[PDB]
Amino acid sequence: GAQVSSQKVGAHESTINYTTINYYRDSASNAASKQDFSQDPSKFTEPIKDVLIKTAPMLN
Amino acid sequence: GAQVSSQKVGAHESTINYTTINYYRDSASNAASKQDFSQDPSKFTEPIKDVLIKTAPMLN
Amino acid sequence: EACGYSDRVLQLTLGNSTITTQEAANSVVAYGRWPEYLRDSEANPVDQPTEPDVAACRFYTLDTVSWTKESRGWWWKLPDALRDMGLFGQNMYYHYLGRSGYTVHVQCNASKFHQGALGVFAVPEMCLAGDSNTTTMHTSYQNANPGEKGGTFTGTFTPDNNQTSPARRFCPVDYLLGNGTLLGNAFVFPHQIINLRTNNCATLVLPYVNSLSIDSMVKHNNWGIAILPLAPLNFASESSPEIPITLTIAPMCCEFNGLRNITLPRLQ
Amino acid sequence: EACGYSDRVLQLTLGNSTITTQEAANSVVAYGRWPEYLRDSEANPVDQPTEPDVAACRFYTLDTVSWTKESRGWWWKLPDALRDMGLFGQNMYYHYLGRSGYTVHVQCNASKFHQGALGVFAVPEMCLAGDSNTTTMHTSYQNANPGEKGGTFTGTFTPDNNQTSPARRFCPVDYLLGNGTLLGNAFVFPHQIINLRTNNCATLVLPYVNSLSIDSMVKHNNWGIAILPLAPLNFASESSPEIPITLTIAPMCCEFNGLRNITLPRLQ
Amino acid sequence: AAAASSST
Amino acid sequence: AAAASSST
Amino acid sequence: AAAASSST
Amino acid sequence: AATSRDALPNTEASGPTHSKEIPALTAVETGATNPLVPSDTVQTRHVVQHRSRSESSIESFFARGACVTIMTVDNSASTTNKDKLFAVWKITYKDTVQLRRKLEFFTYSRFDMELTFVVTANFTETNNGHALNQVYQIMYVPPGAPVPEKWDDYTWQTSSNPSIFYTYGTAPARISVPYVGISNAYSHFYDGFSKVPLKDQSAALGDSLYGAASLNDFGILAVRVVNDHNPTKVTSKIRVYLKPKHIRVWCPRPPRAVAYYGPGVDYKDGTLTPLSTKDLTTY
Amino acid sequence: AATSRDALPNTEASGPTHSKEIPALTAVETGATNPLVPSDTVQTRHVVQHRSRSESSIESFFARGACVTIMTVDNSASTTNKDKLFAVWKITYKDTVQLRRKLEFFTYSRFDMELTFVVTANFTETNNGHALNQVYQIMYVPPGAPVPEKWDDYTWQTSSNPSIFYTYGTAPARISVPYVGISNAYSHFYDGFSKVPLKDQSAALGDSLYGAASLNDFGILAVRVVNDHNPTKVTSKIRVYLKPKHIRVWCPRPPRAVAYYGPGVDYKDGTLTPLSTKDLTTY
Ligand SMILES: CCCCCCCCCCCCC/C=C\[C@H](O)[C@H](N)CO
Ligand SMILES: CCCCCCCCCCCCC/C=C\[C@H](O)[C@H](N)CO
Ligand SMILES: *C(=O)CCCCCCCCCCCCC
Ligand SMILES: *C(=O)CCCCCCCCCCCCC
Repeated sequence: GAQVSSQKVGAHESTINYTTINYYRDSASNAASKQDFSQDPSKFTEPIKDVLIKTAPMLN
Repeated sequence: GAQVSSQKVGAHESTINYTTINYYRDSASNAASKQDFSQDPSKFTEPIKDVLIKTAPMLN
Repeated sequence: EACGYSDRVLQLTLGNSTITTQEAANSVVAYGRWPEYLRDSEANPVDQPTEPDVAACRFYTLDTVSWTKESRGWWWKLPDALRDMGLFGQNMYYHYLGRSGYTVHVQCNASKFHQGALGVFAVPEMCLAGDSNTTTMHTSYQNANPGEKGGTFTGTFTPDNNQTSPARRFCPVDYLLGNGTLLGNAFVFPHQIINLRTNNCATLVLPYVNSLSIDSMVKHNNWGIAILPLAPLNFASESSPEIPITLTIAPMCCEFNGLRNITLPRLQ
Repeated sequence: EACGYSDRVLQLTLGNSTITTQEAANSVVAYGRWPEYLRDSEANPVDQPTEPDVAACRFYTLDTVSWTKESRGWWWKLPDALRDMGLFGQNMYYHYLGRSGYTVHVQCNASKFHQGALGVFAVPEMCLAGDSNTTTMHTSYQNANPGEKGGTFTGTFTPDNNQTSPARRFCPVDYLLGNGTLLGNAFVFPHQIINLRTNNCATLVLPYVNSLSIDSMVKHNNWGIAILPLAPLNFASESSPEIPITLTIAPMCCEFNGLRNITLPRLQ
Repeated sequence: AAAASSST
Repeated sequence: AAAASSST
Repeated sequence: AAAASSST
Repeated sequence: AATSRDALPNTEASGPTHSKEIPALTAVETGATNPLVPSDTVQTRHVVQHRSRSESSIESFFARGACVTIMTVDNSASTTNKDKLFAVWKITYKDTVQLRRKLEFFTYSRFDMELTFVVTANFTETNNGHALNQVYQIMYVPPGAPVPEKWDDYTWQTSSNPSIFYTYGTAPARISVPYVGISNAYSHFYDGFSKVPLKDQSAALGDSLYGAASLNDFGILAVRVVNDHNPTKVTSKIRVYLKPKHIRVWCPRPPRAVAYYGPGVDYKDGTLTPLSTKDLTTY
Repeated sequence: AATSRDALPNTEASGPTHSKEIPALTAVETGATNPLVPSDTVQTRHVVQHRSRSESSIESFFARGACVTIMTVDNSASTTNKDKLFAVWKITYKDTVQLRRKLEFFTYSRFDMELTFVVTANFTETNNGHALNQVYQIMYVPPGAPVPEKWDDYTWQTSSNPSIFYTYGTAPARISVPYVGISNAYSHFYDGFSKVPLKDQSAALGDSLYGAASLNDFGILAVRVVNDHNPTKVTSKIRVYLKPKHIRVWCPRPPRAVAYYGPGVDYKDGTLTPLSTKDLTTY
């Protein structure tokens, strides 16, 4: 049940890995993986009904 | 995810190995591997534009 | 569009009501989510919902307010501002639970020689600050729910002091969005600006937002509409200019659960 | 353009500088030739040229002048007007030879209730007439090169008479384009008109023009920019209206030859 | 073991 | 396991 | 694993 | 597929422009933010970008234990007017201000919770007596369960409530808790009441606090010293550190700009002028 | 491909010579060092070389925890003129001399950092009172964050700053830190200023320290005793040990030959004669 992932290596001394094993049945006990996803800001930065083209007039 | 390497054996009692496992996600947490490379001193000992041949006159 | 069409000219139709505008600055869909009905996967109350459709999902116009050089701003809460609006309000008070989205259309025209800019903000869970410095979280239900007439911002926090018989009402200072945060950052909320040289309306399409799939509409307001003068009204040279602001709002994809006798709230 | 784009709205970017305009009357490319670097077939000085690129080929704004009911017109010479402009002027004085093209952007806005029309002319070899009737071709280098501030047209030829110690300067009569030819025909030169009801800017792209591939920039001006009021400024009813004119110019594809110590010209 | 050890 | 255990 | 575990 | 630690976009080289495309001009009235990049308004060179937004992800922003409360208990002899002191704390993130401010950048949140307990003790009198090592009991009393009235009453049996028995001097105690909300997310803000005032019924009955939902959200922590009291008096403090793990957040809000004043959004007089003097044309 | 622990080159057998090749003669003016080996100037036998440079690699040279500072804190009763003592230290490797000298064999460096903390305490008075086991809090305050003013003010909540809660008598505390420089390498030496004195602007404004870059490089460590004070006074010291792991270095320098005098290269009078008497023709 071991889970192997790679570290994004900062200052160097192939890819380096680390190993994780979950000891508990409840997922709340698990540490945070930090393997997170990014999204694009559109829903906040451009919530407009008509798609905007930046080179064209915002208002036409 | 275990990493197996060999020890350069000093005083003896086949090759002997040791085992490493990284427990943390951040590479900064990792121990030092000591598996380091050597380079040649040229850039400091002979920084001259024209390559030197030791048996010939340094100045000609 | 070579065949005519434009960003500034819109027609909105919901039910027996149509809105036209020739000077819009596009439309905003909050968080990019269009209103929708409750999905089975997210459903919670097991009874057959009431869905009023055209009878309630139409445009209701509230009382026109007036913008002047001294205006500090206005606010409203949803669904509260619509509580007495036709068959929407009735379906609202007959049921324990309800959910709704809204098309908010703010109307304010003037002239090529006027100037000024209104910030129109749709705030999720717009909790406002009270008038008391001796007790907290104490604004009364009656004071918190102005209904259609809404409330207003003030430029000055002035603490209710009659301790014996307290005002028990909000005291929302404009530069703090009435909630202790700076107005300059309210743009992280879904919004539009009515800048008199550019446009005469603001249109916001608001989804149902909450931490629950459906809730008590009588107990809880999902959205706050805040309108504040980002740049003050000014005209020609008149020291006392005035122009009207009209709010028209339409419930969207609204549904209700838990039918019983009508709720008769003490609102005074 | 059905997706928005127009003749009147432009954005120009050169180096770290961007110009926007919402009321242009297109752009002019003199003699239909875009600025370019010197070709090997036409090259003459054999040394490796200096090419300053973004450091010198950017927009420099000169001093804003003011247009009134009594203005008769203004003139400038290139490269002279840019002689003190940042790294362009420095590269200019360190080298014996240099060549450059230019984007000239003349700026003059007003209002829907003003009127007037400026003729903007780019004249190749704009030799102007002197103030003397007792000797010719005698305007001094200092008087001929005003630098950035430029010079002006007069409506009247008035001859310098102090024979003992002569003014030694130009005396450019407006209806004669300061050179003995009628202003009405200056339209054979690359030009644009800033007519206040139509546009607020003039944009001209000027190639390097000369009878040589490269020349002394300190000794010789390739282009003259002449701005004259074709139709006088007028507003509402004010007897003394005024509006600003700003000149912004960018060297284009400029290159220099013959590096040495800096030229320190006697300019007074 | 093959399956278990999942790897990412 | 084969892959995982890298060896040097 | 096969290799890794050496045995004696 | 883009991960929090992927490198950001490269800058692309861009040259001179003379056209009708107008990136720089826009109209913010629309409610949108102009998505411009440097190559839109200046001449850019090409740059291979290495920086990433790894540390500003929502998890990474909150991945810290933060102090939410200090509980005081002691171990003295219970006597007719004063009793041995056990402590009771209503679980919340609003007794302190730092994490509260961070969570309130958002309207709603979802997370598992990690609670870490730091326990410190000392001698309160210029005595000389001693005390043997103390064991502390941290009992979770969920809303509805019998709250303890005495350091030693029957409730501390904990047949069903979760308790931690902590030994002094050992590593700080730690447990995890799932997302326990009766909603699909925690509400940092609730614009409403828990009661509808009904005309027909008297006002006093219809009433309730503004912005408060269930009177007792998550129950309480009750801490005691299990040891019988020493002749010498020892006071102990329990600091609670909270960390949101596996967190999700919705609907961003402007941060709190003026001092917190109570569990709600209320602000107190004389705390409302945060910004300082700085003239329009002064760098 | 040659590794730090590979054996060095074998000596090869070489015999008599009578030729025009002149290994021994050279010209150091060129800036080069004559790459000679013994078989160039004497008759050598063959030797199979076993020695290696394993221990003098850059990692191996620095693979030691070194003391960079001693911090003093205590746990006494805060009283109107004197307060309970917490400590503040600006992180640096220059408060001590040994590791500083080793790092300064080089102009620039890159490394992850391992900090180990040794904590010792004692009784300051000829009392007899006691103290229960102490817990220490080591908070990292990065440049910009609120520095603590009191052993117990709000800053110790550490909602975002990293803190270590150390229990006395347990194994020394230890954490790791990545390469945190705002440059691509740390600069052991900076030949410049952080400010350009501008003619047009007054001199007092243009000024700054020679060789100093950001006034506050890496922020500070703030240590406190979490326990409320005992009647008896206990003083504690925190020794910090620093070890550069995964290190890289560039541009070698001659080692410091005279006593350090401040954070820069400055030397003080009367410390400038390191070498000792020894005559030219005396073995
Ligand atoms: C033995 C130790 C057991 C500790 C058990 C703790 C369980 C209760 C968890 C508390 C949940 C609090 C979450 C924070 C607050 C809510 O977000 C807001 N009031 C909004 O709903
Ligand atoms: C809870 C403990 C956290 C400790 C966090 C320490 C982070 C800061 C690391 C300090 C980095 C110092 C590196 C040394 C100095 C620089 O090399 C020189 N001044 C040159 O740039
Ligand atoms: C998947 O986990 C198969 C491999 C197991 C490897 C050894 C696990 C180390 C001890 C784990 C015990 C779990 C404790 C609850
Ligand atoms: C690769 O690692 C697969 C084999 C795993 C072997 C057992 C690992 C021993 C326990 C490691 C747990 C990791 C702790 C973060």
